[PDB]
Amino acid sequence: HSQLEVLFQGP
Amino acid sequence: LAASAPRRSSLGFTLDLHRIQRDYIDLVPKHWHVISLSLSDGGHDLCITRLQAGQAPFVLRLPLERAVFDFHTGRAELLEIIKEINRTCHDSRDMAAKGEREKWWAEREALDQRLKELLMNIEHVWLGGFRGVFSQHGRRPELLEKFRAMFEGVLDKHLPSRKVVLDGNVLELFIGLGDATKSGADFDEELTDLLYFVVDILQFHGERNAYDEIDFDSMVVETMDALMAYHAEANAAPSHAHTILVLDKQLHVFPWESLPCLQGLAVSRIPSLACLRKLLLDRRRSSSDPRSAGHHAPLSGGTYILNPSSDLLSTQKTFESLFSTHLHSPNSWTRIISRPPTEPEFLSALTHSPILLYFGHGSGAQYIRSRNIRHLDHCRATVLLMGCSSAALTAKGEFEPSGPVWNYMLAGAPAVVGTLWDVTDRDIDRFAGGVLEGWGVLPEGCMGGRNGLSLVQAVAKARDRCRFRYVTAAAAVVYGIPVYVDVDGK
Repeated sequence: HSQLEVLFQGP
Repeated sequence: LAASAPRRSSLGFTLDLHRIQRDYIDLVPKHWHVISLSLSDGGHDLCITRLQAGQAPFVLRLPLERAVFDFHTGRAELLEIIKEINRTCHDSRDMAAKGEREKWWAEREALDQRLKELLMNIEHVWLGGFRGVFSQHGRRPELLEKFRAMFEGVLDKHLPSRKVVLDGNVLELFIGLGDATKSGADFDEELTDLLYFVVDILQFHGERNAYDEIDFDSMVVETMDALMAYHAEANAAPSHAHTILVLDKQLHVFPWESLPCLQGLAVSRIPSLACLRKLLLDRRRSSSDPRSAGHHAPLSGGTYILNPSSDLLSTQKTFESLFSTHLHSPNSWTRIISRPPTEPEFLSALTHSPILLYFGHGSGAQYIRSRNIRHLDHCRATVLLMGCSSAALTAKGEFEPSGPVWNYMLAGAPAVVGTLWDVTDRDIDRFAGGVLEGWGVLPEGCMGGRNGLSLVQAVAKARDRCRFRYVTAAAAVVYGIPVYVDVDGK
């Protein structure tokens, strides 16, 4: 969940 | 067990990925795929994740310089082009007053060519032989297993080998290069790029092979013949595919949809998987089939806001009678023309209209506060913001959580069409008319029966209508999911 963070931006 | 990358597979990462697949991606219609684009912390690599219901996730990390034209350089050139484009839009009236409409037009033609070239270079250098990750081709296991047998043969013949087995997703990159049987098709550089990749995956997973001891050029010829066999068979016996992009904060400014390999294909963006999932669970079914996967918006009861500040005369002239005849008269649309909409009018349209057409300056944020779009129980409207820089990127080209598009998405708008930079009234109106015809809001032939493309398909096709594919049409993007017009719906 670092390269996956792009999938969970914003609220 | 099959290798897909030249690096260690981390168990925590893979678990997280499989949880995301289960709880988000397995809700996504199987003919749609989700692709995320982000940069590595270093800035050296483009990180691509491809996700699809019923498919193994594919994670790709592409060093942009593997073969100067690094990310910094590409982004800088893009922003300079955008700045120059924006200036041509503001100086339109002025140039006309000076009697220099021709030089003005020539400047725009030159910028169109410059942006085309930049996108060609991104696809050629950054993506290279990996452009197939964006392919919308239908997966065909029987054909793929044949290609696998031939490709494993190529490896046996030219590697030593004189053991590591590839994931199908790696082989799909080869297939995704396009139809190898096309007259004049040349995949040599692309294949080289992918063969290096395969040797690297093998090398990392314990099958070593020196680059100088491999005859890559022979491997290229035989792999291409194998792809010709694949595509000959695929073409002989012949989807509503849609791509949804998730982009890191600094990548929204790039017109990905206008890359050669995405041109004309149905591509939208979504701010996050959370937003995607919300929109999917809110989908309205048709009044009455791959189309059943989309949201269905009734044609009846929309709102149009046409020339609110009164200075967009050309735009009003283009659409006023068409909208009267086809929308206001037979389909109960609300008409707001050459006057500003009040904030209550704007909110009421978002709440009650299945479709909102906005033909004015910008995003309309001058007429409605962001915070009231968030207080909305539900934003029912699919929203077309046909205006300059209506996506509202920052001066540095960043996509902010406080911008209009994020606010609509969070409020639950099924889709929002907007522009990444400034566009002329005449040329964005060509695009907008194309969208409305392809989508089925207007009858075919209006602008010159009724079509029924998804909004996303209609956006991709309507890019054809602009005088300038890059200076104008590449600005246009859609955030959200496929929406279909339900002509008899209520």
